[PDB]
Amino acid sequence: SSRTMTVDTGEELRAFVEGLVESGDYKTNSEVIRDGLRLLQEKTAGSKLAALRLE
Amino acid sequence: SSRTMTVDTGEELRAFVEGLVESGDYKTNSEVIRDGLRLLQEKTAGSKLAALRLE
Amino acid sequence: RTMTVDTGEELRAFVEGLVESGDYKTNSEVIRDGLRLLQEKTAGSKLAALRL
Amino acid sequence: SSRTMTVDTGEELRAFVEGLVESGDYKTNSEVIRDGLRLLQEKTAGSKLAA
Amino acid sequence: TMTVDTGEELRAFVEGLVESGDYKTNSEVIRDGLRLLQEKTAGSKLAALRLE
Amino acid sequence: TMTVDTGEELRAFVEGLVESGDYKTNSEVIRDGLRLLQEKTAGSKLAALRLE
Amino acid sequence: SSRTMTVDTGEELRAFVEGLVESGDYKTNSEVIRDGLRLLQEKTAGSKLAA
Amino acid sequence: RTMTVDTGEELRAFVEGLVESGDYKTNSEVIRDGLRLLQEKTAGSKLAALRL
Amino acid sequence: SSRTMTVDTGEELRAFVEGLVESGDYKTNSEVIRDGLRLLQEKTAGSKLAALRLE
Amino acid sequence: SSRTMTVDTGEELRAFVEGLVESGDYKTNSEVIRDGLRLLQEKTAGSKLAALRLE
Amino acid sequence: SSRTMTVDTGEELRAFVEGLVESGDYKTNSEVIRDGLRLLQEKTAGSKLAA
Amino acid sequence: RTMTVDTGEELRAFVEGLVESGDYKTNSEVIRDGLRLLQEKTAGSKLAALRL
Amino acid sequence: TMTVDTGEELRAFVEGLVESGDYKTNSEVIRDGLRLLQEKTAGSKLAALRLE
Amino acid sequence: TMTVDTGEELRAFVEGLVESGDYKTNSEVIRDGLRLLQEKTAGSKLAALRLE
Amino acid sequence: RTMTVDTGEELRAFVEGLVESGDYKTNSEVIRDGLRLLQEKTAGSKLAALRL
Amino acid sequence: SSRTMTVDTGEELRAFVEGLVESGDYKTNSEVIRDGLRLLQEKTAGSKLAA
Repeated sequence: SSRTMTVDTGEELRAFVEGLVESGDYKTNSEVIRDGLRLLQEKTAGSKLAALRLE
Repeated sequence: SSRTMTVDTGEELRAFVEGLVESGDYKTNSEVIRDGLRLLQEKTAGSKLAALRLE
Repeated sequence: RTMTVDTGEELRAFVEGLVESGDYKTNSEVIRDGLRLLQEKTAGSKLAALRL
Repeated sequence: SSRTMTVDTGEELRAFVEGLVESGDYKTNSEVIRDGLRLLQEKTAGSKLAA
Repeated sequence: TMTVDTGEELRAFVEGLVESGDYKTNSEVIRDGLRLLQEKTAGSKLAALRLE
Repeated sequence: TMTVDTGEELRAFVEGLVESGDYKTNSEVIRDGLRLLQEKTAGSKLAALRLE
Repeated sequence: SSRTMTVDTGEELRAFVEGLVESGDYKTNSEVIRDGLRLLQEKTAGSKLAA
Repeated sequence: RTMTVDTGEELRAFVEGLVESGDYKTNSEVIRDGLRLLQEKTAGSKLAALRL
Repeated sequence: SSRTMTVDTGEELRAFVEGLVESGDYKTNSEVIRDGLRLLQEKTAGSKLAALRLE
Repeated sequence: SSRTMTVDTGEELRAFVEGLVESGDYKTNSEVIRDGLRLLQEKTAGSKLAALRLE
Repeated sequence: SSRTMTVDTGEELRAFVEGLVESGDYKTNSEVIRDGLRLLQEKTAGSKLAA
Repeated sequence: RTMTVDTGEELRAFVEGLVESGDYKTNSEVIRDGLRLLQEKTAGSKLAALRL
Repeated sequence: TMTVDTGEELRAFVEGLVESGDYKTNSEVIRDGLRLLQEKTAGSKLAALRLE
Repeated sequence: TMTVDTGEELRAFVEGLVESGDYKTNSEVIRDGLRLLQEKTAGSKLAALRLE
Repeated sequence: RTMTVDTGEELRAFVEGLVESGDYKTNSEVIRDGLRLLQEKTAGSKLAALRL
Repeated sequence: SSRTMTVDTGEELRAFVEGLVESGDYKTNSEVIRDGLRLLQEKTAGSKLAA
């Protein structure tokens, strides 16, 4: 189930991620990245381009 | 400007990310992660909890 | 049945303030309410429909 | 105080949480509860009752 | 018929609703809340998922 | 604390909610309904008219 | 059965109804109650519970 | 206090079916619910704002 | 408070009005006309042209 | 095609109607009443209670 | 100036207008044009360009 | 083809101001634009669907 | 006045609009498109950012 | 290709769009307007009525 | 002025199909349209407002 | 064919792109153009014209 990767987010988006961990809304940097991916995943699923690429 | 990190996304979300690179909508895995973070960033900014934590 | 979770201190403070407001009786009630929101959001999600 | 919490979910809500972990979108049971707590937090913040 | 632990802020909310005069009894307020919850439950995407 | 006349269809609705397991007690269901009603009341334009 | 109904509104709801009649948008107390009943009827018809 | 209104037969049948469903206890409860909807709609209306 | 008028609605809209009285949702033809006027009144009030004509 | 009726609108709604004729948006009182009925007709058609009464 | 206007609608738009009159919802061709002018007036008033 | 209509003075003033703004070339162009709005609104209307 | 390269599919679109009879000339169609673009531009949040 | 009477306010609007630098030529602006009009036309309920 | 970008093959195919449809004249026109969408989305974004 | 493209943006659109890169949300000019192309792609896919 586990799987790591190393990404370049850049400094500003890294600071965004650390701020979210600092707030305690998320436990780890990975959790923040996963929440962002889940959000992008929900947007991809319901996108008209996914509905188009299906038919 | 550049800044890397290593995250655990897990297998299923990693497969989601690779599918987006495979589609050619994105060039790299980092680009996908950055797009997800930008999306989470826009949601955080306009969230009523950011407006509340401000005042 | 019971689940042991790491909420962190800040989210615990959020949970406890919901309890002291009186709108919830217990910490577990607040969590069940949060899980009901997520269950409804998950079920109605476009990704829910796509996976089926 | 504690960063750890033991919650009476009942078997059905527990089965819901374990399913999201099985689906691989969440890594741990804890991550699922935090996601639902974040939803509730945003809702209570933007509630007209909070205003 | 039914006895429920509301806590006293929720009791105050209900009594305030009766004091406004939009409601006649405490029981009317609880029925209204449950009708609200019943409508939300029925229209839930998760109730659509379970009994489409 | 509070005793309310729900009628028995409303009782069945509540018990069905407890039977689903999204809720632990009948009291939790009524609290949830009242939180729903409390949020709607507070956000009412009429509550904005009375206490803008 | 009856086309007539006697309703316990309480003084505040009664004051609301008499105000709409005073405002001239409604002619009678009855017209106000029918307007509110029409609202409830449309809501219950289009309720997901009605589906 | 009590008001005597002409609802007509069909709207009475609507009121009574709401009562037999059990979601409401009395005919007067159904009417108060209808008047609460209209009060909220009136208060939030653009014509409400214009008149003040 | 009372005030009558005689209007030409035409046949089709008259049939619409009578159908609404027949349904019992309304007691009289006047009630139907008044409900229609209240609806047109609420639309006029919140119309951007009423907001414009004000300033 | 033509068809008259005499309605009691009351004073306040009559003043509303005359104001709309005075503005020149409508030529006659009948036109105002007809516009109100068309509006109520469109609302009735798409109402869930018309969809329910159909099935 | 004039309360009367002669408009080049073309046959298709004219057929649209005569149809609304045939349907009985409008009494005259003029009433139809005023209804469309009222729509345009509301749109131009509430246009962000008008702000 | 041509239609002779009674617009009244005020609506004529509205039509003519649209022409002097330059967004429309002729009085008839403004009217055709108004009729296009009404045609689209009519076609999409719930009463359009009901009649068919 | 103005000469523009539309390409011939866009020319066909315009001529089709004139053929429907909702429009009288090709120029009317282009004016309508530019009014559409003018309204969108004015209401743009970016036009609000530049000239709030 | 196509020559159109825009009037000079509409010409100014187009040239202003080219002056902003979001657009390169006057022709690009007109194409953009026609794409806007083409999308609105296609999605029209009246285009759904004619070619559902 | 000119910018050299890595679009990848698939997005190029998307750009070129937009050009062959005739709705756009050049590959650069398609890109400017994409950048106008992003500029408008950026300017209106809640994060735009927060940063100022 | 080419994965590379040279685009006439003009200085203003170029300044817009370089600004998003300066803001650190995007790493490269290319990433910005792909983001805008993704927006256009979703819009054209879900266009009623595409249906």
